Amino acid sequence: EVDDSTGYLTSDVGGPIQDQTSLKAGIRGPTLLEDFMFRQKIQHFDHERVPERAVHARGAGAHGTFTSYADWSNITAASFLNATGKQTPVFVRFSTVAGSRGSADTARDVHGFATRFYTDEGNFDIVGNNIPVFFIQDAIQFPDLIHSVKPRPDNEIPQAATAHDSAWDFFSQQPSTMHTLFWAMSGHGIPRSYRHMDGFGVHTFRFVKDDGSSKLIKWHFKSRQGKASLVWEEAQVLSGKNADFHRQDLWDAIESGNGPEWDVCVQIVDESQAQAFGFDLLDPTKIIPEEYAPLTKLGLLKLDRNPTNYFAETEQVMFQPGHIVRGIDFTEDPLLQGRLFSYLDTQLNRNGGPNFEQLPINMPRVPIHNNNRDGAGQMFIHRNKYPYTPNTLNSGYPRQANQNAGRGFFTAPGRTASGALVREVSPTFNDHWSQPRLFFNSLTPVEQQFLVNAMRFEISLVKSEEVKKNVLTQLNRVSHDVAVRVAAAIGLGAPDADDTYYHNNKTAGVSIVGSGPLPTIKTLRVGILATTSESSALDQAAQLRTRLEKDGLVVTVVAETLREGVDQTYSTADATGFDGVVVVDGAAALFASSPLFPTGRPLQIFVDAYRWGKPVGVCGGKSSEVLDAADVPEDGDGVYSEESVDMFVEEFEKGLATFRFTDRFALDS
Amino acid sequence: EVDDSTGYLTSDVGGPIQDQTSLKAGIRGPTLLEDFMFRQKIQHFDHERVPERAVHARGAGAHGTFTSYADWSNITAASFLNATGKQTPVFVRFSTVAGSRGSADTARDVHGFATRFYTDEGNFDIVGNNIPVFFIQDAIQFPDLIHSVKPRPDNEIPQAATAHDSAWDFFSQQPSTMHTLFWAMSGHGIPRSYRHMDGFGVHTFRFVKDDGSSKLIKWHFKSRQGKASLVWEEAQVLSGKNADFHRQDLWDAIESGNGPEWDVCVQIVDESQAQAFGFDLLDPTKIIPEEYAPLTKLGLLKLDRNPTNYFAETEQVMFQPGHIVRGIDFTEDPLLQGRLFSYLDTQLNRNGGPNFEQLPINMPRVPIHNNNRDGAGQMFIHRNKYPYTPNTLNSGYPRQANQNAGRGFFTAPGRTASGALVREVSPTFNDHWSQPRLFFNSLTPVEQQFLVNAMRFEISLVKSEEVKKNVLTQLNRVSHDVAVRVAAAIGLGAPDADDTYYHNNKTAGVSIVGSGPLPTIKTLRVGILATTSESSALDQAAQLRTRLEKDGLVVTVVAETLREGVDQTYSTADATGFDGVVVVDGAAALFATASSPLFPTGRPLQIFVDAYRWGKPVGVCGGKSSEVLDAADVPEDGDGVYSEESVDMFVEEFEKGLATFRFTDRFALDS
Amino acid sequence: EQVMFQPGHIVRGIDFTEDPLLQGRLFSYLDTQLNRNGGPNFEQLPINMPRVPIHNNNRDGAGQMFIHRNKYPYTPNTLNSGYPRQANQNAGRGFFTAPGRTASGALVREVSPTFNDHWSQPRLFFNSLTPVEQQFLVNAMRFEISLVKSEEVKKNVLTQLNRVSHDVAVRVAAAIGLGAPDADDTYYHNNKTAGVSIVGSGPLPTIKTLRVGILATTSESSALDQAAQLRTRLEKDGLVVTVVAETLREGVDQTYSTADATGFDGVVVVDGAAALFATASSPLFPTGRPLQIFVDAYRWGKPVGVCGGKSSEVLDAADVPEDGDGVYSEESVDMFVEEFEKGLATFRFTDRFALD
Ligand code: HDD
Ligand code: HDD
Ligand SMILES: *[C@@H]1O[C@H](CO)[C@@H](O[C@@H]2O[C@H](CO)[C@@H](O)[C@H](O)[C@H]2NC(C)=O)[C@H](O)[C@H]1NC(C)=O
Ligand SMILES: *[C@@H]1O[C@H](CO)[C@@H](O[C@@H]2O[C@H](CO)[C@@H](O)[C@H](O)[C@H]2NC(C)=O)[C@H](O)[C@H]1NC(C)=O
Ligand SMILES: *[C@@H]1O[C@H](CO)[C@@H](O[C@@H]2O[C@H](CO)[C@@H](O)[C@H](O)[C@H]2NC(C)=O)[C@H](O)[C@H]1NC(C)=O
Ligand SMILES: *[C@@H]1O[C@H](CO)[C@@H](O[C@@H]2O[C@H](CO)[C@@H](O)[C@H](O)[C@H]2NC(C)=O)[C@H](O)[C@H]1NC(C)=O
Ligand SMILES: *[C@@H]1O[C@H](CO)[C@@H](O[C@@H]2O[C@H](CO)[C@@H](O)[C@H](O)[C@H]2NC(C)=O)[C@H](O)[C@H]1NC(C)=O
Ligand SMILES: *[C@@H]1O[C@H](CO)[C@@H](O)[C@H](O)[C@H]1NC(C)=O
Ligand SMILES: [Ca+2]
Repeated sequence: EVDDSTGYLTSDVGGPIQDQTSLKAGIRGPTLLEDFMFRQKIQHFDHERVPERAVHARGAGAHGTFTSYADWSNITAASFLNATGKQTPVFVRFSTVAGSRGSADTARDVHGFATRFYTDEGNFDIVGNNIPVFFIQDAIQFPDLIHSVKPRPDNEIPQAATAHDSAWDFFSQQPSTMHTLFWAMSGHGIPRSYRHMDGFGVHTFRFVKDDGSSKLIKWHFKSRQGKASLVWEEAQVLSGKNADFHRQDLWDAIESGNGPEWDVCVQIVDESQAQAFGFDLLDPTKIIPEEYAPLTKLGLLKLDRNPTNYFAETEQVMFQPGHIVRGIDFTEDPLLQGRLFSYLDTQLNRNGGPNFEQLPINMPRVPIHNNNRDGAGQMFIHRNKYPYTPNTLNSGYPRQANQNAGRGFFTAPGRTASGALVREVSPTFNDHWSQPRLFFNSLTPVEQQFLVNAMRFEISLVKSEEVKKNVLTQLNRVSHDVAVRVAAAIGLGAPDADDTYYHNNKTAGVSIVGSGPLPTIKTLRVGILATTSESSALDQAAQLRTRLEKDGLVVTVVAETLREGVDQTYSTADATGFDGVVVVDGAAALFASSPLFPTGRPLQIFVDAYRWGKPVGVCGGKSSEVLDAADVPEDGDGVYSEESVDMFVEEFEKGLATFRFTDRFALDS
Repeated sequence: EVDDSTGYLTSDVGGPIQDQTSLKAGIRGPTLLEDFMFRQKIQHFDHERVPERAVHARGAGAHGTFTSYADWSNITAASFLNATGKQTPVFVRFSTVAGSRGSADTARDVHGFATRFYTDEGNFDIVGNNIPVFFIQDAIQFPDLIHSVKPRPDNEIPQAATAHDSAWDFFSQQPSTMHTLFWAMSGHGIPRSYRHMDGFGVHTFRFVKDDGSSKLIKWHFKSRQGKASLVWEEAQVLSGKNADFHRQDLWDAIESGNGPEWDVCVQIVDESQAQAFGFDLLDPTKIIPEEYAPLTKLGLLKLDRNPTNYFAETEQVMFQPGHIVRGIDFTEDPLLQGRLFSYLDTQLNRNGGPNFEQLPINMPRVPIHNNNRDGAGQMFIHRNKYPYTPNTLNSGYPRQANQNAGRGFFTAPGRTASGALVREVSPTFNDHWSQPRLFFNSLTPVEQQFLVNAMRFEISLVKSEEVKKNVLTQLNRVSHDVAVRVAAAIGLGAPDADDTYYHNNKTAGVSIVGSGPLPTIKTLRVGILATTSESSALDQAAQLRTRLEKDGLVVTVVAETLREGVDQTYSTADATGFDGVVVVDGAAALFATASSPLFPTGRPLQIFVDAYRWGKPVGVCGGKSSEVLDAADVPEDGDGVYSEESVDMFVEEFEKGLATFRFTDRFALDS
Repeated sequence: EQVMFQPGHIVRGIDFTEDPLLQGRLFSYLDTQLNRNGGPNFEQLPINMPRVPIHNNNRDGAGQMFIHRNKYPYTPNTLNSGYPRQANQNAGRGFFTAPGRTASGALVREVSPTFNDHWSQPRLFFNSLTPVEQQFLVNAMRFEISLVKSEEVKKNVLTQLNRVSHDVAVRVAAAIGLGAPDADDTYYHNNKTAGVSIVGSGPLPTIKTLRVGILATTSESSALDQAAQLRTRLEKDGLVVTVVAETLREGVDQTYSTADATGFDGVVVVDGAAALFATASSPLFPTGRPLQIFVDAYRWGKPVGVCGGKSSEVLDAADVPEDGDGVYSEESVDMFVEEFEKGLATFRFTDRFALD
């Protein structure tokens, strides 16, 4: 870390200098080439940018730690997992997928959840998503997926969105994508925060024990903050009002001592069970339903420290699935296999040089011993002048590490191969439709409506008639009902039911809206709509504040202008900034124009909050009546009307836990 | 151009190949290192991105042409300007300033307007903004301005916005910024499209004649589509609903044969007049008011062709003020001076190598003769095997070009220097406040309110009390009234009036809302809110369509679901998508506690009410039209509100509202 | 400088094998061009471009020189009618892996036992060289091993050499003053193979472009006339001729100052220059240079000769044996060339090199 809280400005080589005026040939003359102060400064500036990540360009990171719950030697040789209470430092970066680095956090997308464990046996990365399955079955297809999903190559439109022809052309032609597509079209596409989503490794990996035996595994990072998601119409506004929402949220949660947590869990099954669940475990488009393999809690992951310099830490972190440790191994998942190549190659693009692992954020916490040399930006000075193997002149050091010496990584010895070299897809990968259906069946009826609505939204933006038809064809193979309801919005006849893959199986744990109340409401945001006219209004506010802040909530008092007790103005305020909204009684005048905010804003905030399914309430005497003026039903679920401050809070806090009031949304017929 | 409409897939060296399945050791086996089809394709993918521009990362471009109105030999030796009707190909890129790639078009920012003329005497670049003055007086300060304005370096927040502590800390400590700050806080910060804004060179340059004499100049690109801007509350929504608004607009205008146009104009003054206007002309924080130097129309710029590949053309274009031609020269503007270094250096970052001028979009349209050799990505094979001067072995070729031979570029010979080498600011640069005031005085009273409101918005998001006070201090030096009104929103006492720079001077042409109606309404967007219940509703729509489309407008018919005659659904619709909004009579049911599973609650009315509140021409067309408005709470008699039965008379009335564009009577003023 | 080769640059008709060296190469040559070119579009350099059209979905990258018309660069698409099409064995003449190729067993980081004989083939190679060639090889090894500072390393080198040939180990060990270890005959044998010998591959099939230096002088007017006549003959047979003298002038290509034996395949002294080869010095070239060139040429095994009357005697002064193989003594210009040209074809006269 470099401290600049005191001292005189120096060049990068420590020579004291100024940087405020150019060296000129006369007070009104031209600038001089010999002005080294100018050029060193501007050169640095001109070269500040690096290429954004090819995918997941928009994201944010935090430091934390992982704690093991046990000695897991019975399932894996992995050292960071070899003792109860063992702590390993971590760094995590969350992201969206499609958008470039300045795009909104709250676009509809799949989300990245990438974790580095700086273990005492090397860095170990789990590079996953908030959705357990992926669009495609072979890495070689990744540029096709990503080209079709990103903006059109002629005009670069649209940013951060699947709502255009190419995306759906691809989805409709590459049916493997149905499963992920359904997830992304659910609320999983628009989480309330990084903290309210899970992480998944997606691929099956292997645990490997010192004796050489292997089990097949799936990583799950379960959120201890519960699952929550925005509603579309809300997300769209939020993208404009606050592109930085998710990163703001994570930053704040950590500043206030509410670091988010996850249980790091696995599903463990046998090599013999590769095809025992009615799909191939090498297929990254499938889940093992919890019904057939329960989760084992391995340890706790917690984030509790923000970075100091975003660029130096978050922007420069370079994850790789290739960062593997003794005790884990890969599987023959053709998607995973390709990823191994990509992540090592791409860092050359980003770093401009081969020494990227020497950046502080990428360095390990243990010594490095190898014969890698030179390259641009070489930061070490190697003492071993015989960097070859085998050597005698350095006494055969460094020594080869493997299964039986030096705790080397080793491939699971059980793994075997047979048959011809082929560029052909396994027939076992052919069912693209059942699991999407399983997924859809497992959502609450409102969740289903939302998903249909998300699909109606996007497909209606697809200009091409032929593509729309091909979309309906694919959707229909998952559910006729879905096809029918989606088709209705774009004015086409859904094709005739095809029941090859229809079924009524459900799975637990994939639903957001059906996952019951939040286990905590700490850090949720409450907006209090007040006024500077009635002296009573601000007193009501102040009292609500003390009560609510006591329960870990984040409170904002809104008024026409700022002053003691007021956090922000009606001008800068919006419903998307709050998880629940409270009008204090004394502000009724405002809800029934001003040069200090746009017309109708105070009521707009409240009405929006209500329509998006948020806990809304009026606190005070004439509360009975402020609602009929607002057109909000007094008896309605999650609408709160009370005089007793202590009782209002108590009631409201139950609404914040329910989080979304789903009775306010129309269903199909 | 590379065609891929037919054929089999090939590697980059032309070997026919496949790219859909990896090569595996057995059908359920691991992928093989020897799979070159895989690796070549993924390597390419892994290396697609290049660093975004250090500033102006978010932008869009188009191809067009420039036509000269005359032989301008009397003022400049510049060849692209030497004949009536002379045609030079151009490429233009517009942009914001602070946002990264992917940030919304409709953030509040200064805007870039960068023009390449591919002249028959070399490439000539005018790299300017939609605002005629800049924040700072010395290029060496650029990183300070930019650091403070971009996201905070600890958490990278907020994207594309000056609404945070550091920016205002900077503005308040660096008063030179007041002028540009006022412009950015006006509607100039949020133009309706790239087409509805002007371009300015900002700096004073020199025109130079073959005899060696020079005049001082200022470039102005005046928009033939007129000036128009969004209102804040609308821009915020738009940023979410359509980050791509400006680029979609420009793309569309060009596809439909409505290429935007600008008059390329200059102010021309004498070297003797450097300090004759009460400010130094080397100061990029000042304008020459039109009152003291009228504009001369030099020629016409028109954009009429979209690029084929965005990355290859728009992303790769690399502008440079250093791209100068015979007939123009620089001035000692310490901001311009530094720019010269930066734009050449930064392309190394962006291109990763020194041969960036060899990219098709950066190539000139004339031959190249010099001794530059090698470098990564060298695309030429040079025949001259004696690339030094002086040589005899290539008969002294290429020959030196200068004033008197080969039509060489040459520095204005009049230019002189004297005094000491100094890192000192000229005292003539010291008035940071008069011109901002001049600018403010020149805006309509509503425009002034909007500007106060923009400042109220931002300053209220500045967390630090001290910084807020210093902002008020600076604002006060421009106008006590402004300070008072702004201070009111953040609950502080404006400091006591300081009249050193107060005055009542006005200047013409800087006002948007006061620039009268638009000269054309072609390409403006009209949304027609209909329904699929009443068969009458869609028929009303269809008839409005034929009538409105005939006048060059872009028409969207909105209903619950899609079908013949319906362009989009209520679900995907929003007021920000339209310049005016029309409800057809037969849809009254939808605007009256009714809900649908096909769109969010209250959407149809929300669109209309939004349109009205943002100052747009709104109307109901049909019989019961009188009554649909009272339900909507929109005043029937109000300016730009339209109520008629006669389709022909409705259009005629509505089209007048579109030209007025914004109805300013709906916005509250201070007291 | 910019040409960038790749074994991955393969065509329909050829395929790789499971050679663990070849396999790795495939990765390395694609990766390294990123280093050299600084960017992913190296195949767009003129020298690396193919002569046929390119159809694929690769896009962007720094230094992108194309402007692609296909705005749907993904597969599968319908929006560009499923183009470009997949090419394979049965369509579009696609590359394809040999279908016979199969795999079996475990994933292993182990060396095949079939790779374990490191010594027979070197021996085969050595046995197939002429005895002088063998001496030269021993001598190269003597040269290098004696520059190896470490005693232990020298011993380990002898160990390995010995396993190929005890003779070789003994001869090499002689120069570095160590005892070769005891014969180990596991891989010894007397098999020979054809075509791996240079010195034993008989005369050259052509002598066109070989370089002949003619050592003359500007004192005797006769010397330059002899030269000029040798030139016309020799140049007629496609040789490249350099006439060397003290200074330049018409008919002289280079000076003794800039001249050296390494610059010539054979060397001829014209009779009229005898004075130069006999304690005589000049400020125009270093002491002894003219003779040094000749003596060097002879000692390196090159065809050397004197052309003229007093040719019999210039050699005894030079200490070059008149009767020696590839030494040429004649008065008749036509018969000198004819004899010399045979020496040029033999190229190296191996009888001048001592054996063990
Ligand atoms: C072979 C191509 C390829 C394929 C099939 C995938 N990825 Fe990837 N991924 C990349 C190639 C890639 C990359 C282009 O190499 C990136 C971009 C920046 C980087 O360092 O790696 C990357 C970025 C990246 C990031 C951002 C890391 C960060 O925050 O810096 C995450 C979280 C993932 N990926 C996760 C996945 C998951 C869960 C996949 C499905 C199993 C997946 N990727 C398939
Ligand atoms: C000393 C540094 C410096 C200063 C004082 C300025 N600029 Fe700049 N500008 C750059 C350094 C720079 C740059 C970093 O070199 C850029 C970024 C990307 C590029 O190629 O050049 C650039 C980009 C850039 C672009 C984008 C062109 C495109 O679309 O590719 C425009 C329109 C401008 N500038 C205009 C201006 C104006 C009107 C200025 C005030 C008079 C100005 N710049 C001051
Ligand atoms: C591997 O060892 C761990 C270490 O205790 C086992 O975890 C415990 O399992 C028993 C049930 O078998 C429970 O009563 C404990 O509460 C578990 N503790 C924890 C922290 O999980 C684990 O079961 C063993 N697994 C196998 C496959 O042998
Ligand atoms: C858990 O973690 C580390 C894995 O390296 C182990 O501690 C190491 O143990 C070996 C002894 O075999 C030492 O040579 C290393 O130097 C130790 N390293 C550190 C960092 O302490 C430990 O053995 C493992 N525990 C179990 C129960 O397997
Ligand atoms: C729906 O659920 C049933 C019940 O588990 C599944 O049928 C079983 O599948 C497993 C795995 O293939 C088999 O071992 C059993 O023989 C089946 N059991 C019974 C009781 O029928 C079925 O596979 C599921 N279908 C889908 C499409 O998910
Ligand atoms: C430079 O020459 C041009 C060439 O015509 C002059 O422009 C015209 O000026 C005349 C006479 O005042 C006007 O009637 C026209 O409006 C101009 N024509 C066009 C097409 O612009 C210009 O005035 C000359 N300027 C100077 C300083 O000599
Ligand atoms: C306008 O500019 C063009 C470009 O310089 C001039 O045409 C050139 O004239 C020179 C002679 O001075 C010729 O050698 C070139 O062949 C011409 N260039 C081209 C591209 O054709 C033209 O003469 C200029 N007109 C005036 C009035 O100066
Ligand atoms: C204001 O305008 C008048 C007339 O243009 C001019 O004389 C005066 O100097 C101006 N003063 C300032 C401060 O702009
Ligand atoms: Ca580079």
